[PDB]
Amino acid sequence: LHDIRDLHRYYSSESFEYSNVSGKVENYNGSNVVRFNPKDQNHQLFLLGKDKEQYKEGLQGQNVFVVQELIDPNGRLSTVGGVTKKNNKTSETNTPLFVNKVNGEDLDASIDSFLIQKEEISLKELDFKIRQQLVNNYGLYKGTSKYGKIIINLKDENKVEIDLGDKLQFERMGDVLNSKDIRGISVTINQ
Amino acid sequence: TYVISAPKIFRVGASENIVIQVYGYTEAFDATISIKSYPDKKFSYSSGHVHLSSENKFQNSAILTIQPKQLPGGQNPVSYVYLEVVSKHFSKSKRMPITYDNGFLFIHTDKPVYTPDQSVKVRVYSLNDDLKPAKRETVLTFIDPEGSEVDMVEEIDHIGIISFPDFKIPSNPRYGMWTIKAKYKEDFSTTGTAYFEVKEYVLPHFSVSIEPEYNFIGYKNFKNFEITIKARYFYNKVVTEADVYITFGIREDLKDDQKEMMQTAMQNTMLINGIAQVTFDSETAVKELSYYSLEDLNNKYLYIAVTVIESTGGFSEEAEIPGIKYVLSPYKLNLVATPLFLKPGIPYPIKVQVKDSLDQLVGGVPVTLNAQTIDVNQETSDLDPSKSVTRVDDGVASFVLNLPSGVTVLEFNVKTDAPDLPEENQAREGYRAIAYSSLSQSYLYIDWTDNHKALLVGEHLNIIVTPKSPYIDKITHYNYLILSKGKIIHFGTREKFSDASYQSINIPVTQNMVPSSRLLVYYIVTGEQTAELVSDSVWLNIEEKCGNQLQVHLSPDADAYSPGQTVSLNMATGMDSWVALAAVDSAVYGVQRGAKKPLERVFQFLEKSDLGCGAGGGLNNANVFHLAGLTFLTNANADDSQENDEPCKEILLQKKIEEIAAKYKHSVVKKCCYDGACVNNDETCEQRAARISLGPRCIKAFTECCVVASQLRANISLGRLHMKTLLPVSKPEIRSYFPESWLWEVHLVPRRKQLQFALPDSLTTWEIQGIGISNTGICVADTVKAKVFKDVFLEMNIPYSVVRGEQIQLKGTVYNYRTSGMQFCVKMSAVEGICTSESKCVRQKVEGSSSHLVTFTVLPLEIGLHNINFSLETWFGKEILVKTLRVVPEGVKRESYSGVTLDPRGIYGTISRRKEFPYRIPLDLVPKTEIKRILSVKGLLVGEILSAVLSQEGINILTHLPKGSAEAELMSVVPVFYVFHYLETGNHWNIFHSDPLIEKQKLKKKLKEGMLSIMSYRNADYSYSVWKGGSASTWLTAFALRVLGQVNKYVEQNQNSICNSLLWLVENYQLDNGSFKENSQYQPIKLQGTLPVEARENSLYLTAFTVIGIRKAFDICPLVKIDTALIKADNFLLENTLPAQSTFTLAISAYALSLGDKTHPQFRSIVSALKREALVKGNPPIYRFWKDNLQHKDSSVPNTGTARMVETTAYALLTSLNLKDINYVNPVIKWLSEEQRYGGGFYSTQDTINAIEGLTEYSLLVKQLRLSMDIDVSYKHKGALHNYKMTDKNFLGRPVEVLLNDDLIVSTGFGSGLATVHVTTVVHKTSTSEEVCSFYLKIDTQDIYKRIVACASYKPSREESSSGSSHAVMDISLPTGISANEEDLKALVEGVDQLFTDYQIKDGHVILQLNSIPSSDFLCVRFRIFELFEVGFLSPATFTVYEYHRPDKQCTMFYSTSNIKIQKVCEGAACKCVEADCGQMQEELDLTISAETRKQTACKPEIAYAYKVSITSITVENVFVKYKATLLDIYKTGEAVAEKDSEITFIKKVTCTNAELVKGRQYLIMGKEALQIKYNFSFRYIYPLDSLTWIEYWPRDTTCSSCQAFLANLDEFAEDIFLNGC
Ligand SMILES: *[C@@H]1O[C@H](CO)[C@@H](O[C@@H]2O[C@H](CO)[C@@H](O)[C@H](O)[C@H]2NC(C)=O)[C@H](O)[C@H]1NC(C)=O
Ligand SMILES: *[C@@H]1O[C@H](CO)[C@@H](O)[C@H](O)[C@H]1NC(C)=O
Repeated sequence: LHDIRDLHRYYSSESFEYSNVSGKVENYNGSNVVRFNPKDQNHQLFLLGKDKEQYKEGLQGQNVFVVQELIDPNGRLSTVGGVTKKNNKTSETNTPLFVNKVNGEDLDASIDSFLIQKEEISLKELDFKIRQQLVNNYGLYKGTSKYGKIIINLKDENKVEIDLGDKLQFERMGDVLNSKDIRGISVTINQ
Repeated sequence: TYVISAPKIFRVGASENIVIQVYGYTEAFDATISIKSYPDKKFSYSSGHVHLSSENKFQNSAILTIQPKQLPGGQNPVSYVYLEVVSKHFSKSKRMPITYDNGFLFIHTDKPVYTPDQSVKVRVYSLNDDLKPAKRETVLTFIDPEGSEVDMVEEIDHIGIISFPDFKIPSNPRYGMWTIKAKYKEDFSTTGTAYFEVKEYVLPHFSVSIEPEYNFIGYKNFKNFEITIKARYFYNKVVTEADVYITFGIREDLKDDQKEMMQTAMQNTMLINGIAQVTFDSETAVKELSYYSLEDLNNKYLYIAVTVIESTGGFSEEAEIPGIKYVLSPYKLNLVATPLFLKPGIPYPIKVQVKDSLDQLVGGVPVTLNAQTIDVNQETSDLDPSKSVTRVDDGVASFVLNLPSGVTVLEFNVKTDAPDLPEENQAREGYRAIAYSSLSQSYLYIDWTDNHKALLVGEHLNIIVTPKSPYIDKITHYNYLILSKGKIIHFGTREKFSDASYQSINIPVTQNMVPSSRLLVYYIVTGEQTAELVSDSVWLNIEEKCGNQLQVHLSPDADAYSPGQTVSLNMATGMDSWVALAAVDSAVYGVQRGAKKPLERVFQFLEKSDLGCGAGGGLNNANVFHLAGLTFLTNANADDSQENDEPCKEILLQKKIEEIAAKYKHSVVKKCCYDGACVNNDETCEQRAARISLGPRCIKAFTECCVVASQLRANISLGRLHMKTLLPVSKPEIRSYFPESWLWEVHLVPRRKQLQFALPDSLTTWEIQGIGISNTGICVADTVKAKVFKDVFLEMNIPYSVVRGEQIQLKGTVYNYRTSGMQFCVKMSAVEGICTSESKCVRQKVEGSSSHLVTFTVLPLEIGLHNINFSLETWFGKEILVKTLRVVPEGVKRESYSGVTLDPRGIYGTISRRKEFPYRIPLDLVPKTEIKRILSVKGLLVGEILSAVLSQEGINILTHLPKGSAEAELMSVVPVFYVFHYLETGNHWNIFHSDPLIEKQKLKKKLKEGMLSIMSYRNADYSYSVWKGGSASTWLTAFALRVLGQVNKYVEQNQNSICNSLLWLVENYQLDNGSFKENSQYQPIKLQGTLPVEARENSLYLTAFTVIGIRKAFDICPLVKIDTALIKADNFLLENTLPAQSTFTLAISAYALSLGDKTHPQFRSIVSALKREALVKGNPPIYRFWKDNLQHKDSSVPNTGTARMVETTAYALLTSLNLKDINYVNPVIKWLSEEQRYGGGFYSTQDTINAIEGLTEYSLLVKQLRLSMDIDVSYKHKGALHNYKMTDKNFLGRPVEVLLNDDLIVSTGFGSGLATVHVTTVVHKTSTSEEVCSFYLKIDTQDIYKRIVACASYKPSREESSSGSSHAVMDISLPTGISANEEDLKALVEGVDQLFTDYQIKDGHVILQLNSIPSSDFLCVRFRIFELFEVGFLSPATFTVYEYHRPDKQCTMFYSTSNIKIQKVCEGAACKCVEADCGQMQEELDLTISAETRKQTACKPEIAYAYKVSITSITVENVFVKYKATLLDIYKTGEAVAEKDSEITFIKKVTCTNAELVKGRQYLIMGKEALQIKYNFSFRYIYPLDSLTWIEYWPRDTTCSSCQAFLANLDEFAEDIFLNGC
């Protein structure tokens, strides 16, 4: 969908997370669509990850990192992925995580950290906090800052990347991750 | 080339940051690092596969991390490891030291000063190397002010706010500087430390203030310093005459409990009208008086402390100023981010920075800068001096000198040129700078500017890289490197601008840099010969921005609150966080809360993990990297770090006696002379010297200095004379209390949380602080003071107790705190049994921000009766305060000997299903006073001892016995220990209907807090000692061991202590026969015998006793050396008992062996001896016990038990109980479990522990017996009182006060088990004449104001030695409202001449304790007493003196504190009430001794006037109403309307047969003001005419029935009042 102004507005938003929520499927168009009464309105949730083809049945009280992607006037908000196990262990890992700013021949790098507050964590939620942090502490989405690649480590030979040039990853936002597995994140920003 | 940076040290559990970055060509290439162990590259704890490339500019990072491996204690493990890196192109590693310090321990005691018995709140904030929660298990260990441990405890770390258990300050603690240390349970050397000070609270008599000329001393004054002290009572009325004693002293600091006082510290400038002053010539007052001869030599403290003793009452009040810094120069220079190394060709900068003696910045000071230099050519240069001036906004005075390339070392001095500062006191500093030596001729210089003292996070640092010099410019890239909190966090590379020299590097300041950081910047220079790394570096101080902004707020943000207001408090954070509230009485800190900082307190500390040092920049690329905090890994330059490592530190007439200290040769002799002269006129010098024990070494020091000061008092000097030489003896007293803290809860605040509550009813400024910790780190928030307070309020001072028909004066003061004054009107509520002046709204005026005395006279006839409502009225307030009045009778004996053992099943020798306790009224009973008596029925022989520990909280003594001894502190742990022992060792925990596991926690506790209680009496050598600071007693050491050994079963006691405590007796105090000598003079028992016999006996008694102790406790320190001793000891006893001298002696001897080998033939002999000695009641034995004597069978067992009786028989019972002698013992315990009194062991202490142990240990040895009686308590003639089914469910039922006047009858059904009935009956008698006097007494009140002189002599019992008593106490009841002279008594016990060893004023009783009361003659205490209030027909208190361990020796005597006669008649009380309170007309004529009584009866604040007048109207006619008189002259203006000449009436009704004013005569009048009935259609005021009005004839007779000598004084008094004012 691509742009610099927007990517600074969506990832600065108010995130939310929920649990004990069980529901029963209905397909809006393609394959799915859901809803839940949070205590103040009535939301919606779009399942369409590779993990959804295993869950066209419904939700048994899972954890849903419900951050809004778009909204209806009644306060209900559409969202994609973000679901996790529940009972979700309240583990708290302090993960390595680097950040190198490219400026052609220049590089302002910094070693840092990320706090994973769970046992299993949704790549949506993983990506939302991985960018929320860059936006507020590494000059992301403000000027020449908008292109780059997040290399999550997971084992000696694996990595899950996320272009920063666009948030077009609706379908893997279903993918889920083992907290203790992640060896160390490493970002590189090209301005 | 490659560069691989990393810290100078590693840390275990530490995520060690290691950048790698390199100049390799295009070919990307892998890079793995890891941690490997000294010379064998075998162990590799961790590593990292971090692959650089031209994409990552060939730079990367890894979190290695050395966890726990080598754990062997002793092996010097871990010392040194190997850093390693790996690639395709090279491999390299390093030997570099490491450490066990990981993280930070932060000890948050709630407040920093405590008083005996407060409970220290505590928690610990703990972080790791990464300033994150750091969960771990931690362990602290409180350390008394003498540096022995005293406790310990670990706890689990759920979040980072470890919450420990409160630490109760001892009843009578070791006063002074406490220390709490804390260490990580597991591995990690990291240390926390904290402190608190335990000071001894004392009640203040009157506010003494002390204010110093200024807050520092500076050259200006130093020949003088106007110290003004100002004394005043709480009743808004300044002290008048007073005696002032100010003593000074130097001081290193304000964490120094000690400070070298100084002789010739001015005495007496007698306070006078609320002020005195003296200036203090510091020059004089230090020179010969210390190492301090130049003021120069002195930038430490001056200590001031006054003692203001009130002249009238004779009270006393102390006050101090901790310190007052001395100052040479009122500014202080310190360089500011100006590195001490010169790069050459670059001009060297030198920003100095001036500050005042208060550490604020001060601008506009001129500052000269002389500097000095030598060439590399070894030539010097004496620079020309420059001067600049200190900026205004900056505080900085910036220089720059341009340095000849060939410069090397520059040396600079820097000073202020204050034009009005004299040269001396100008402020100066010196520094030295040295050149970055580099043979490439190459150097580097980086700087940056920003106009403010702190880089705000979010800002962007433009920093100027000037490579100047390097023979060449072939620079490829500049590379930087930024550390913070011991860790590299950023690193990078800017391409060098091919053309020009310098460019800028722009680093964002990041939140990771937050407390500070350093950066270092290097280019790699290819000299033709060898590759040169080169770099400089700079320390970057940045803003104390938090990670989690926690901010607390009060709901009503108002700056003052109501004492009770409900009010919501709010938490705040930008990220979910842990909080941690606390609400301290802000007053602790208070007095100049030194600026320093609040949240910087932590930041300062928490960033000494900054490994680096200096303002920046090294000396070699090494050094540069070194001071950075780094050592690096780069083959080219020597990454070296010259040996060891850089302990860096802050580069980034009484004087005539006082000369006779000339006999110093030990401290104790100082004290010897010092308190030697003190002030003792009731006995000779050598009478006092006699009582001296400490050592004939100081006896001279005593008699010498004493005579010196005795003849002197004849020469320095009404009859007021009182020598002195102050020295608080270095005791931390503290005349102000500080309330327990609150809101000490943790909380989980996700960005918000609000938690209402109403704050405590109390005048306190609650500073409510609140730190928080979360994944960002630690962030203390800006405090939030919340003073509560009520505008105007009254307090009434009720006494402890008053006797029936004593007329009492009930004072109080009413508090105005409003800025303006106002009108009140306090009225007291007539409660049924209390007489009063109303059949009233006496509205007064309170001056603003002050207080008006109030008073009432009352007089109760109904005993015990309580309750009096008090009220006051103000325009906008009407408030009611309730109070309750203890009323009593006269001379109190309680006779308890009644009891039964309910035995329905005859187990014990017969069937007990009834005992009748009847009325027996002793013909000495005080009229109209009922006979109280209590009934305490319980199952189990061990049931009193159970009810006592599980019905009252907090450990408690089991008698009325006074707390002075260490012995009383020990005896407190006892009843819990035995209870817990019987509870646990016979599993009975199922007694509890409740949760037993937690009822058990409680007792472990009670047991511990009580165990520490004793520590104050633990000496330094591990020897305990009878009273505090008293010479080690061999005796109490044993007994302490005994009780310690005992409690070790269930609460482990410190082994090492117990060893040395044990090793003390045996190595020093066991004679070459195996017997034990007592050290101190403490006589514990008085034994019978001849002077020789006694010593023999006495010896057994100790040796037996001290065995039982070592024996009792031996098990925690079985120690070859002390097993021998135990035997050599045991030996003596076998070899030295058996021609038995006393049954008592025998019995201990017996019980003591009993605890060893109980088959030595000889032992069996002794047990024979003993067993033969016993006696029995009824045939067969139903009761057995032993008598103290030995076969001398006077047989006076006069229907009465005895401390020693119960003692010895417990020793038999205990011996027997050992030899499972089961049957023998039954009738023995039948008689104990029917001896012990309601609650616990009645007779004294020492038996009671044994008898308890017995009772327990036997109920343990013999099986229990399921209780199931059906008791019935009932009045013989009156209807049935209660009657209840007893069972193992409840047996420790309620007591019951038997009300009615009838014979009582306990009377169980058939059933089963064993229930102990005791019935402890109290009565008051009018006389002692009956009783048996074991002490000769005398007492009376002397005038030479007034003072008590009590004496005693010990009457020896037949067979007894002439030496005099055993440890004994005298106990003086004080008459109602007659305070004793605390200081006088302190005088007696507190000196080497100590007459007593322990005083205390509890509940209206002065209570003295000493080791003996010689029969040779009398022994006299004397002390003075001040009529606290007006009592009117007071009944006498009592002067009783018994022997501590044998209370059977109670000589008791009534006495009175006044001779005042005067008659009445009075029937059943309706007499002293028909006379409300009404006034008194002093007798006609008057006796000499009155110019003092006449004045005083004036300004005494209850005197709202004093004015002479004459009756112009007392209507002779009958039925006509009250007085009215014409005023003649006003001495004290009544607070009411009318002025000199006017008439003012006087009102009173009802029969008052006690004063008749004669019309036409001029009576002088004195009392409170007149009562305003303000208005309900217009009128007046006038007065009461009460019991302290001095209505008194003014016989202006000038010649009548020959008058006189009474007019000389009223004419005297007269022209005396107005002038002396008041
Ligand atoms: C002064 O004392 C009286 C007597 O105790 C108090 O009377 C009580 O007031 C409360 C509140 O109304 C009642 O519940 C009680 O029953 C009253 N006691 C009795 C039996 O009279 C009175 O409150 C006190 N004065 C004030 C204003 O507190
Ligand atoms: C005390 O005695 C000295 C020496 O006899 C005498 O001179 C002096 O007057 C006396 N002191 C005073 C002030 O009375």
